[PDB]
Amino acid sequence: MFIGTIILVLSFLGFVFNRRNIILAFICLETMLLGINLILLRNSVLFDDISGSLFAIVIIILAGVESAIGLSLLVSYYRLRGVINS
Amino acid sequence: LPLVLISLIVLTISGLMIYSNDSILINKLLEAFGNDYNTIITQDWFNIENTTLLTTIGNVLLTNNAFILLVLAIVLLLGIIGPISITMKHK
Amino acid sequence: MLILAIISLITFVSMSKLSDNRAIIRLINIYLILVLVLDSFLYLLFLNNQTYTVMGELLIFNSFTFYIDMLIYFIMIVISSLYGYPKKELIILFLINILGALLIVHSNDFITLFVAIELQSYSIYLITAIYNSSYKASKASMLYFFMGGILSILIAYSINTYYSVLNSYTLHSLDSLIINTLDLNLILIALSLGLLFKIGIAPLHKWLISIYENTPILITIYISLIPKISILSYLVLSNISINSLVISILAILTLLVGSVGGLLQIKIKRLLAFSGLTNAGYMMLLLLLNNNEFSYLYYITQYSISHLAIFMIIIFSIYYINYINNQYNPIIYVNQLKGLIHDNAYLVLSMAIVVFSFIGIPPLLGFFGKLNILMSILNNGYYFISIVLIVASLISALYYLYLLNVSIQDKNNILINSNETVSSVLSYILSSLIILITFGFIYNSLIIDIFN
Amino acid sequence: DLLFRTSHMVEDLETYDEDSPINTSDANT
Amino acid sequence: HFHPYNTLGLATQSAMVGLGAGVVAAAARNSLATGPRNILTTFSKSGGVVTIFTGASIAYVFTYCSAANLRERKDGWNHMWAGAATGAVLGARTKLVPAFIGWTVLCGAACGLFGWTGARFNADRKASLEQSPKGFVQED
Amino acid sequence: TGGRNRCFSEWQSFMHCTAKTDAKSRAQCLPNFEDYMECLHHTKEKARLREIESVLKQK
Amino acid sequence: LLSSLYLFNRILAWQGNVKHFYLFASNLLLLFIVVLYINFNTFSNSFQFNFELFNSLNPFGLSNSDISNGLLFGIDGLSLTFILLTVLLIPLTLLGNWYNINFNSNLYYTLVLAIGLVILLNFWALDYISFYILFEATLPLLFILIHIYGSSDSERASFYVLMFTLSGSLFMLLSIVVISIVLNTTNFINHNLFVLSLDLQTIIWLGLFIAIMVKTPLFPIHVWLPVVHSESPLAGSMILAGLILKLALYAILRLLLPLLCEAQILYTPMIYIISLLTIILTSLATLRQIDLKVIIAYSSISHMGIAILGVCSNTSLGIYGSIVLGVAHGFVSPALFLIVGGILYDRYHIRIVNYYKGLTTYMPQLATYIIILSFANIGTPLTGNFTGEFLSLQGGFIRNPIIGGISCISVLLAAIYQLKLTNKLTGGISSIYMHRTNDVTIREKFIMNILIISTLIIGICPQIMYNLLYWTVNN
Amino acid sequence: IAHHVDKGSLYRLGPVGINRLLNKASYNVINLSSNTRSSLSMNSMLILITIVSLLLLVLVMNVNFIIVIPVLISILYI
Amino acid sequence: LKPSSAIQRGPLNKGGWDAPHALHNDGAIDRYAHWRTFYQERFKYTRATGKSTLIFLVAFPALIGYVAYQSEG
Repeated sequence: MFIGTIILVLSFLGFVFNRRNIILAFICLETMLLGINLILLRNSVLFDDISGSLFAIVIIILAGVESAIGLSLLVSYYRLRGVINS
Repeated sequence: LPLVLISLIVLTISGLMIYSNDSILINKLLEAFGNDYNTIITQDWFNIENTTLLTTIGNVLLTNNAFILLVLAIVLLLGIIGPISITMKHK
Repeated sequence: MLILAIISLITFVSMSKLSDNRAIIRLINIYLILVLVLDSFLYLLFLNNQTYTVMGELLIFNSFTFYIDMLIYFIMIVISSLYGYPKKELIILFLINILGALLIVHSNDFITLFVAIELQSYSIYLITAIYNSSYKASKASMLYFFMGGILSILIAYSINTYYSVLNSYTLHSLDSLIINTLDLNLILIALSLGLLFKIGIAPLHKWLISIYENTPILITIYISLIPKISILSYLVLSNISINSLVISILAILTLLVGSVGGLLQIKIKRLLAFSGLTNAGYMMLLLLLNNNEFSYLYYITQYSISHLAIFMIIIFSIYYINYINNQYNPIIYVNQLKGLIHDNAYLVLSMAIVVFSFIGIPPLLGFFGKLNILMSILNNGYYFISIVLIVASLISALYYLYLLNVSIQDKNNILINSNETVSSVLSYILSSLIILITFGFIYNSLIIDIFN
Repeated sequence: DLLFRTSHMVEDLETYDEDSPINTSDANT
Repeated sequence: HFHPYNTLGLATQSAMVGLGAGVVAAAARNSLATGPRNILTTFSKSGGVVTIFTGASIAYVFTYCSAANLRERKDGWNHMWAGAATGAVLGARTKLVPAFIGWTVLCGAACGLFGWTGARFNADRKASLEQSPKGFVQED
Repeated sequence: TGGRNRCFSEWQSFMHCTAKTDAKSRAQCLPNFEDYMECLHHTKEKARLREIESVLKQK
Repeated sequence: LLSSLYLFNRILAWQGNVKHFYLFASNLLLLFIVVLYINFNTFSNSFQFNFELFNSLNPFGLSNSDISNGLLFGIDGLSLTFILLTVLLIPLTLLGNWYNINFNSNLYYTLVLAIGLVILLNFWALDYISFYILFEATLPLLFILIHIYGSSDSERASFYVLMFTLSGSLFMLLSIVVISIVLNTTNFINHNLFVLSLDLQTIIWLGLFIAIMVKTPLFPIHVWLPVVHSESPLAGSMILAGLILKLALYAILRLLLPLLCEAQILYTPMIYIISLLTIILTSLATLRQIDLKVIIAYSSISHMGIAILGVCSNTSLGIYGSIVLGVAHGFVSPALFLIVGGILYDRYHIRIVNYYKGLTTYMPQLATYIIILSFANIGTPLTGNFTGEFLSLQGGFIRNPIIGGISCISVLLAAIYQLKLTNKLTGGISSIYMHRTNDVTIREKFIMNILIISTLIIGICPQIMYNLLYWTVNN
Repeated sequence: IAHHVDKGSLYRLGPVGINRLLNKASYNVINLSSNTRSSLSMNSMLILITIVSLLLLVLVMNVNFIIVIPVLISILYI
Repeated sequence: LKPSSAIQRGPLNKGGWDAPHALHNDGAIDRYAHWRTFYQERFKYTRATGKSTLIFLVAFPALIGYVAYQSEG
């Protein structure tokens, strides 16, 4: 569980110290959701069959919709598709 | 950067230490870092495993916990209706 | 019967001519009839508040949660009437936001909880930027999205550590485990602080507030109230940490001081945003309890009706300003509505009683919200937190009365020549009349929840 | 104290938590 | 009864707690402006928030254990007479008006009068002392 | 929601302790509970192994 | 039957033909005077709460018939004297303000009539829940009455109310919560019986005590009062109802007997010093102050400070002197404030003293209603007040002789108010005013004269409605 | 001079409308560097400081609860 | 640009017969009164220390007279 906490913490304080490039912050926040699954999957492997790995397939299916709403909302961080502005 | 990130890396290392089992001390903080040292797990042999299955059991649990599947149907529904009604801009 | 309503009216918004001001009348009347013919579950609700569980992971607590979803239906009917009578095609995701909120008020186990808090949060991210021809909403939605993502992985990391210490998931399996391994306590306060993103506890403070001022007023009524009740109703339904073991009390101390020290504000939206923040901070104090939910269940309704009311009153006060702000947001300054008592002063009376609500003068609300709050506190023994709650009430009352004192000074030049704008007036009159006549039936509920 | 606004132009004043520089005085497309 | 405290034993540990708080927080407050530079000049911005933390413990808990040695037996009335000395370091925060530092001393004392222990427990039905037992009723 | 576990064998002798209400006897399940815990994490197993390898280290 | 007054509510609905809505609002209180006077023909003896009404209706919405009486229980007792203080003052406000309505609106009368009924229900309350739900319901009406209709900076004036008398109030909420969670009952008329042991009988005393410290002011805050008195809006209840609103000495007498049978640990080392140095300091604050209403506001603070040391005396003389100050000051001081507001503010619109001096030379009988009334505030050899502060000094000297031995300088400092005031009010030049108008408005004469006769007619002390030491003593 | 003292009692109320009116500007000046643009970075560093300060104060709690300056220094801001 | 709909706003009038206001102003005396009725400016000077300590001391002397003489025998 070193393997998941370290990638989670580095994604987290990458999301803190991110004074460049909004999308690197956005993908660090993405990689949090796979830093957490390396914790979850190895806890399930150290335990058993499907108890936590059900939550793992849930968080994968939902992390998809996370990135989908995040893109389709980042498109509207401005005007829409493109016009005159400043 | 360094003036907060060094302290934050230390505090989050202590958080990974706080994931340890039950000791109300700093002994558990050192215990998880030595978790590989005293131990190598022992596998076993097949006592009555009839049918072969790896992610089949995931769908068996997805049948037992069917309601979260029918609700993440709704979250995928939201994942398609939202980007319509936030970017299409109907006329 | 919400899923059937959603799948019906997503098909109904499909193949629609983009009239899109009638479908909300159908959703309003549908939720009205659903409440009117689904209140019959209250007889089968409680002999001794007997819980009922869907498939092991979802819980129906017939005294608490069966009131919470009724409040959700009620305030949704009010919002749906507020959009009737400037809009885009959105009530589908209003209803699915409701579906997520009701799942987290019914969620026994963390898989359902996490799915539903994230469904709910995605709904908030979307509703923030449906009005996409803004520069306010464009910034606010992305800010809400990124921090909801952080707080989402904080949720999931709390519960993943919870799974790492115990191979179960249910809090039904916590079952007064009194050996109380210390990481169970730390996991649980981490899950508490994770769910407490929405209240904007004073270190997590400022970020919600710019979002509330950067949404249109027809939206910031909806998301200063839905997750405010939702995540806390989960948090009181299961009492995670019996006391604070000083972690949460510090959070509410710096909240209820350090958000009421946010006194001087000229923007209206900021002002009642801090109001809805600190009155949400109130009900965090009986998250610090055990076996106490009556004060919480009463304080939600006997806050949220009035929160809805003051937003509806400053909706009605757009008509009287002789200036407006941006296309999406009309009335952001306090000093816009100066001489309102020389306009239709009956709504000034309503605004008066719903702000005297929030300060808690006795005979309408505060002697029945804050009295139950304080008896729940002093039942436990949190003697210091009582007097800091009192200080919070006084200093909150100061910027509350700021609204009434700017409301009724003197008008420059406006009295009367107009047409009418009504038939939603019975909604605001219903909320104001239920605010200042609850002292009549303040004992019937005391018996009814004693039998549930 | 007290402040008020009825005319907002030359926007983006930095030194404020939230200033009187609004978001839609005029738009562009 | 009670036990008198190790005044140095609390004192040096509290001073290290205050200095660690001055490192982890009073140097974290460097996000606030656009004067950038990282390490050598952070404490140019932040010399006036360090020892506001570290001096606070040396003011407070030193006074607290000394009061426990003077008016003994561990009463809450130590705290009101403790935290006033904390106001003295608050007085060193603002050397403008000594009337205002006496003001902040007495108000910090009244603040310290109450914060003895938040989230008290083991009071199942609280706030009912009981008299000597003669089949008592008016408590719980 | 508990698949065929490598630690299922300590639910029953924990849950049959909480079949009767001895979780309000508050200690009758603690041997059962911490045996469930040693099925979970093998803590005292691991301390026992650390002890015997320390004895190995001094030969 | 039931709807015999809802038909009269139809009379009120059609009565807005004549658009004043004022004469009906006076005749309503005029009928309320008789509706209290017939009620005064009942409380004979036996010293229990005579009438009864539940009015929160545990098994109804408006009735009183149950066996599990989870309701408000609004009823009468030996409080009734204050009720007989009240209903002869409630029209007397409105008639005192009948002319200078200041036509922004008529609803001013509805506000004054509203709090006039609300503090009647305060006197008709019994329970801690019931007394609290009326003890601050006045305050929104007070706030609207200060905010509009005030003269000075109303944003400065009105907020001091809902700062302070809400502050002490929701401190009283702590004590009400604690005694409602110990007893799980609050029927203060029916519970002079508790095994409440001390050291948790003590902090509830503190929680009640700083509340009534705010209401009847003491030297921690007493600036609450005189700026409400400074910007005093619209003569009738500019002061007079907010002057009877500080008859929360009914709280210190109705409460603080029935479950403070052991509070002598904090009786003498707290109340007497905090009373005595108000009667010294706050009464001494009227020398240089120049507003004409502030100098009698401080006199009101002084009279109530005398009265509460009478209250805390454990002697029946002290209690009875306190109650008769509660009626006596509520007679004399509303008359003085009606003088300075109704016929001396309206003549001049100015409340300072420095260019205000000089009367008796164009307003003759105004000064004759000044000097005897200011003597009735002075202490007055006959009963305007006298036997009030007399018996209060008696009880205060009995319980503790030294602080009474300083507290008898109250009569000196009472003289310091008016006898500095009056001679530099009636000094015959009047060279900055323009010889304004008639003094008595022939109805202002009635409103001053009714309170003057009501003060003076308490000579034979009528104690019939008060078995005085019914429940306030100790062995 | 008794009146002059009675205005020192307003100096127990004037500052309630003045020291709170310094507390408001002190509370609104913190985390308000950019505050119109770039508001993500303020809040992200802020919640880092949240989890660091809160976990560190849990560590301060369960060693010596008498050390109650870490909240009192936080009240030095507002 | 669309704002401020067609509700015709008149001019309001607080109404009375004209007061002859049979006085004068005395602007310096109004200045003195307005200086009296405001005490923002109480800067806690060196005389104010003697004042506030005199109030607290007159409290303390009456206290030590009272609580040590609760009973006269």
